[PDB]
Amino acid sequence: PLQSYGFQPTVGYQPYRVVVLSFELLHAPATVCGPKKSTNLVKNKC
Amino acid sequence: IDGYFKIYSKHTPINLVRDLPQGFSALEPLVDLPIGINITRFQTLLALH
Repeated sequence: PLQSYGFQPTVGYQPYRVVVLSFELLHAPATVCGPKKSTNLVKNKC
Repeated sequence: IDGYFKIYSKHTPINLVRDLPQGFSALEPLVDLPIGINITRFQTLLALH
């Protein structure tokens, strides 16, 4: 049922490393958020 | 509440030997864990001599 990957030790057949980011957006409360740049405080100014 | 498990606590040195002393104090917020499960039953872990 399963065959081996004939990866020879030597470009379409080249080994591409692939990462899939599957995002679960409802199974839990929010947990991962992108960081964002802050800004300096200024006093006595609207 | 709504998938947030809130733990409150406060520690106080007391004299009364068995029961709550007459008095008042408030419990601190500590942590509010993002714990997304249901709870309806529970148990206490204890130390055994």
